[PDB]
Amino acid sequence: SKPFVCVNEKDHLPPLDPQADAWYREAATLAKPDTLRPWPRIVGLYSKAAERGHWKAMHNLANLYRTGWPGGVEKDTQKALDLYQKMIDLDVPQGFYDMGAMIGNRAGVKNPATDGLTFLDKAASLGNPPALTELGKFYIYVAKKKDLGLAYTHCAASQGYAPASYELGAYYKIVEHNFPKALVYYQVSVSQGGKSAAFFLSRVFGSETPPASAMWYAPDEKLREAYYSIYKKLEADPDLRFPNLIEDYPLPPHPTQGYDADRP
Repeated sequence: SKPFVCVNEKDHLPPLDPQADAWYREAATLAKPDTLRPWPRIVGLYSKAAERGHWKAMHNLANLYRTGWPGGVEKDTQKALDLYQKMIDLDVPQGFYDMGAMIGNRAGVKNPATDGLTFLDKAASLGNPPALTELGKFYIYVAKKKDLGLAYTHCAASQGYAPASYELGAYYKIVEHNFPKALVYYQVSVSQGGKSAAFFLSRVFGSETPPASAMWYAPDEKLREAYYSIYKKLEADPDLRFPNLIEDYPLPPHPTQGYDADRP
């Protein structure tokens, strides 16, 4: 029960195979457009990459099998589990996070690869941004361990993981009622590929949004569209980023709270 040191998930990853990553990136691209996609081919590429050890291909493919959302991909819980175990075999931090969502978090302590840790803790122990963000959500709100959660959520966003920066904005908006500091973190989330934050900032600066939901920020026509367009761009391609967003559009002041509710 000792808080984990913040480590980069990019420190405990296996080497990325070039041949396999090409299969993976073609499959990922084919999984996007307004066909309904060549699913037998998508599965072929993903699996081919997975057999060579590609860990994102294992993650993407298992997400197809774990659910059954693709029209041409069968739900196969066991195929997902076996892909999750291959990830763990390579000590891939995302592999622990994915397995705990399959067979239960507490099922991790039994697994020899966790070293007596639950799946979330083991993945967070390797700096996995999803695992640290989920623990942050349990610690901040469910448990009364707000400080541990914010720390873990801060570890996740420092690695560029947008949903953690989204939880930051949510925290400041909701727990601390610090709207301008919340807006700073929602924006950082957008610049990291945050879909939900781009939509949220669209409504923040939308005229049709009830002022309460907009944190009483004044509507802004250009800001409203600049964010909704980013939301549309990430909706077609979730892998894009926006490294100039912060500089290109500095956030407006707040009529009551300013640039940080703390120091207005």
